[PDB]
Amino acid sequence: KEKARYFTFLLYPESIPSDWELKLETLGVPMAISPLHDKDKSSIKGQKYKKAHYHVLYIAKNPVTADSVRKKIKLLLGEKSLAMVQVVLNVENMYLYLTHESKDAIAKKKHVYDKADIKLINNFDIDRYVTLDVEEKTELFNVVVSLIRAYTLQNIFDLYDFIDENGETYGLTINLVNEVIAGKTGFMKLLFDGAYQRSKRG
Amino acid sequence: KEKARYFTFLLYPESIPSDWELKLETLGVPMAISPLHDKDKSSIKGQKYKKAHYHVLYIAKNPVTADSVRKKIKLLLGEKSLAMVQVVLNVENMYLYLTHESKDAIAKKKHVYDKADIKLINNFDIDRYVTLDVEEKTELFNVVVSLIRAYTLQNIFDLYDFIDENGETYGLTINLVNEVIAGKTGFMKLLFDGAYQRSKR
Amino acid sequence: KEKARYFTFLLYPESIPSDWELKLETLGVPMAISPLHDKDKSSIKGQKYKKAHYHVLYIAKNPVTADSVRKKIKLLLGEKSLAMVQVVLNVENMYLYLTHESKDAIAKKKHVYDKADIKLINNFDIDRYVTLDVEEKTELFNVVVSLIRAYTLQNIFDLYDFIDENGETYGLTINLVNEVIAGKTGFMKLLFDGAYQRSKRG
Amino acid sequence: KEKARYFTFLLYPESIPSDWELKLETLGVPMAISPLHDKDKSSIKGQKYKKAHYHVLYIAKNPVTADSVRKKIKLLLGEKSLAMVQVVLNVENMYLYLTHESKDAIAKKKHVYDKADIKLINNFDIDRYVTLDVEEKTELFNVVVSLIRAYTLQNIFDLYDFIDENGETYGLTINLVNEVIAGKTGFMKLLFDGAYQRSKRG
Amino acid sequence: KEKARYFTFLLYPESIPSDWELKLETLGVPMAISPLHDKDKSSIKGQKYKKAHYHVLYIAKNPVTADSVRKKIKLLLGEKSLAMVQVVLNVENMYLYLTHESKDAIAKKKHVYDKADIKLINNFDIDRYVTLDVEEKTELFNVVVSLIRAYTLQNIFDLYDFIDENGETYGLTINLVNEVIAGKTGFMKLLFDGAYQRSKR
Amino acid sequence: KEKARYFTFLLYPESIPSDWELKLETLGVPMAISPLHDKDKSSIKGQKYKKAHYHVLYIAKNPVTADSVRKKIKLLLGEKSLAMVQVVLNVENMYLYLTHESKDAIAKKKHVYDKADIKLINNFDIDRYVTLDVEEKTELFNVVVSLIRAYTLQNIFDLYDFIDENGETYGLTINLVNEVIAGKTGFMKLLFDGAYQRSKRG
Ligand SMILES: [Cl-]
Ligand SMILES: [Cl-]
Ligand SMILES: [Cl-]
Ligand SMILES: [Cl-]
Ligand SMILES: [Cl-]
Ligand SMILES: [Cl-]
Ligand SMILES: [Mg+2]
Ligand SMILES: [Mg+2]
Ligand SMILES: [Mn+2]
Ligand SMILES: [Mn+2]
Ligand SMILES: [Mn+2]
Ligand SMILES: [Mn+2]
Ligand SMILES: [Mn+2]
Ligand SMILES: [Mn+2]
Repeated sequence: KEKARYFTFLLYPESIPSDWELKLETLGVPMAISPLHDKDKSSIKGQKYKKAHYHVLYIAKNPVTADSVRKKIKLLLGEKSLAMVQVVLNVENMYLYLTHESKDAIAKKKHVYDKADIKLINNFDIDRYVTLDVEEKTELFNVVVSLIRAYTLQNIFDLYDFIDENGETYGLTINLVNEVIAGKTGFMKLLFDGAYQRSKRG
Repeated sequence: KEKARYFTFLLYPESIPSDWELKLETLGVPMAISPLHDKDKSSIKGQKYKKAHYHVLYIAKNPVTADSVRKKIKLLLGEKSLAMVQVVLNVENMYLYLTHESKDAIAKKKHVYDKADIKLINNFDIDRYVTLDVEEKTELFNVVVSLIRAYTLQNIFDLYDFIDENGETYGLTINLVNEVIAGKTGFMKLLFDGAYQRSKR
Repeated sequence: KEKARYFTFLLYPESIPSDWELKLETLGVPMAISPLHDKDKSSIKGQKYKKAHYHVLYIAKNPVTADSVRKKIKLLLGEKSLAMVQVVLNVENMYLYLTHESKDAIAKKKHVYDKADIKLINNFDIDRYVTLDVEEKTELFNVVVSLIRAYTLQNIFDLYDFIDENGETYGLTINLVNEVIAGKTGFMKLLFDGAYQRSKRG
Repeated sequence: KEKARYFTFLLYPESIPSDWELKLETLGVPMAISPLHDKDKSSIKGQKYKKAHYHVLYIAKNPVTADSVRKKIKLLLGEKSLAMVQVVLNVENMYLYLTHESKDAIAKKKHVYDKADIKLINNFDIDRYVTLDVEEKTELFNVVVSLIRAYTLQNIFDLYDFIDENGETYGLTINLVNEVIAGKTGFMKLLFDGAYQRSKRG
Repeated sequence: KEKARYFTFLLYPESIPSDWELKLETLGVPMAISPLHDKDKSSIKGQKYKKAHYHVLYIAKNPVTADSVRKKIKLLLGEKSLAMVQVVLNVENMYLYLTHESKDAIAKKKHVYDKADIKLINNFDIDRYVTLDVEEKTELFNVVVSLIRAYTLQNIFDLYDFIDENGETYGLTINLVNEVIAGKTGFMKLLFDGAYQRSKR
Repeated sequence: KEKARYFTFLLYPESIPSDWELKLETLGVPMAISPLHDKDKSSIKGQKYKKAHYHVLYIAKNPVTADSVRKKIKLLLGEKSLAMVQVVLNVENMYLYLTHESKDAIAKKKHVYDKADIKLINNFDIDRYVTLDVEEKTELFNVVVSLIRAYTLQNIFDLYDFIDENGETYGLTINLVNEVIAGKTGFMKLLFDGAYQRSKRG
């Protein structure tokens, strides 16, 4: 009865309608689908590859429960397309996993698939699910502060422009600055005020 | 044993009272009804269109079974007014399907109807069934930021005007902008300040 | 555990002290007591008229746990004084539902009682509790935004004046505007700023 | 194991040190003590008044549990000065009760004692424990809004001054305005802005 | 079976090592120690003062029994260094009692000692044990409001200066003002605005 | 139910897969694993050396329930993989306590292990988690206030410069100031305003 937003499960071509992809789209939910996993080293006796399958990365809008997600997929594709739906405890790791390009896949030397074969439904983008921890945010925010003093950046445009240029040096991007300074605009306003009247003293 | 909030079914003019619209209101649930579907291409040979039908989007007050809604409207409109009572997994998708403007219907290249011929029963509003996730909100917020920098938008009126013109290009509307910037006005005030004094330089 | 402000439960005359109506008042909470329910057309059909009971509409000062309400009144009016407490999704309904004048009690046609026999403890006043849902609040807020743009309203006085005149056209009132813009003053300030400098451009 | 801030209990002169009052003071906690209840109509056979007693209104700093409050008083005054400590479910009603001047006391016609005999420890003031409900606050806030428009009050001093004069007409005081506009200063700033530029248009 | 956080006991110079202060630090708990009490009036006839003693305010890391602390400091300072080990119900009261400046000690008109002769072990700070309740905070906030109106205080520096002078009259200090106005700066900004434009009229 | 970010629990080699160190990494959470605890001088004195075990210092991204951590790792490393999970009051301690170099393990003299054998998963870095308590934060904030008054510091740049010079005298650093004034920018703005207009008065 746990409730989460990130889920994963398998679909096999053998028990899904041909237009399954367009159907999954009608759910309005964002999804990542693996290249076809058709070259997975099996370890059954005398079997080279596993039964071919897709991995689906599925992110619900609000915390729901695995079972709810399962009945939804069953109703959509047929009661015979789904048995189990794990909750994903690490979206990044599991996104990489789709192409077996994650740390645990790399170490197990699993077959690597093609990024270009991944299917993105409903504007899914992994970039939106990897988000800073609290300490990274603190860390980056302090970097932002030293940038603003170091360069007497008078306002957010000036900061933005500076990031456009020198961003990589400091590990920063436009979107990352936005995530970093969220909830801290009061503090930002102190900084730009400071920068503003400093520049006026020169 | 399966309960749900959102449902859908077909209604046939040929076998419903002529004041059905009104009757469905006695029900006390929101509903969207398609324009009359009288131009759905027929596969049956020698016949251009299917028998005219309405599609009904039905929104129960609390999770109920499909059968309950079957009876509710047989008892309302008569035993032979009801085909294809299904549960609905994405209200917005189905609502757009009433005029064949969902991705899937466009996909199957079905015939487009007039969104104006839709009927809303019991103050049904589609916008009340659709909402952004956190990620979409962050996404759209970043778009709004780039718009503001790209065009040196000095204040929310200028942003609004810009949306009025170019909104569709960027996936934005007035009400969506309002939903996107809620809770972030401090940040907005940082952007307009910057735009303002940039324009002055 | 669910918390809330609006509650309801039943009281059985045969096991509440005879001065109960004054013990309850002792809580400082506003409540609404129903006329005495002596004509509940037997739900089992055991003996025509269902037992002598009351309906209480109870309004916690702060948000609290149902269970806490029981206790509070079990420790107040005796051990088997009250039955099962509900939270209340819709104040207005569970209210009219007190004389069986809710749209469900007439739809289910139930003995219609009298408003007179209603008891209003601690200034309880049904109107005070009629509130906007989240969606209505969003809806009205967007209306307010379009008004402000449409008429270049420069500040809250100008908005207020406009509502005084054309308020009904748009479903608005002074007090409703106040309820709608609560918690959104920052956004309001964005709008008036915009209106202000727009009017200055011509 | 409930946790609350408001408690009450009895002390009888016969089992408390003479300087009990100064001792209760050493607890740092605010307290209201009843005039001596020595004329309480008993209903034991052949007994005119009850054993004389004090009522103590006791408000802890943070939610604690009855038992904790009891052991504290026991350790302070002796294990023989306290048996039970009810949690107070209505401070106002119970404050009045000290002099039997509450609605439930008045109706039971209990002996009325002298306000002047009440003992206030550690700056106890009932005024600080009676606070507005949510709807009263809303109500008063809307009144404040109409005052500000009606009189084009340009800032909080002007509002304050107006309250000094006409406050009673509208049910307002300085401290009450403060309680009403708490958490709403953003809204206040909209109003005064409005008032300010309105006065400039005349 | 009774556990507590705050304790107190007597220590006697005559029967403690001469580096006791240091030893009590090996304990790893905050502590306040009174100045030497060597002027406590004696009721015993022919003797002016009681045998010099220190009062120790002891603050356990977690709720412990009185006996535990008895042993802890017998084992530390020797079996005969320990009288009057009590639990403490109001840390601030006891801390003020170390110099006989609590209400009760003033009440019993006891002898006042020098607050400067107090010793703090393990960075013990009394201000960390004292805090305002919600009601006191509201009270003091209203006082701060009246001060601001009464004196047309235009900004927080002016308020601060005023507190420096007249603070005690109103029960206020710099750090207390800071505790009182936390979370209410928006309101403060309303007051200074008003003061500002009042002074201009 | 208690929520938190810092946690710790033990792992028994004999019932965790042999690639556990890489299953854990799979969680994206930073943790710190102790050198292998093979020398816990038998607490019962049953058989000199206590069973072979590990100590894990685990750092949830968001605040969560202990129980959820178990599950997470029971579903991760097997059913009897881990023992009893503690929340952690002091990060720094339960850390050093990993090689028994906490001030309590030496005070209780316990087998001192080696830092080398420590395992730092997902960039876990003890320093990043050393935080200010509420009291220290209040304390430092008041210091910052007196600095601002004492030197009429007009804005955050001036404060920052002052800290660059005299910071150590007062126990302050750029990053510490940032941590101290977080959530208090409104108050900061009061102070700089005051400093600003003071400097203008002479
Ligand atoms: Cl933000
Ligand atoms: Cl907002
Ligand atoms: Cl508000
Ligand atoms: Cl406030
Ligand atoms: Cl603050
Ligand atoms: Cl901040
Ligand atoms: Mg919506
Ligand atoms: Mg304190
Ligand atoms: Mn696979
Ligand atoms: Mn159709
Ligand atoms: Mn009834
Ligand atoms: Mn009495
Ligand atoms: Mn003494
Ligand atoms: Mn160990």
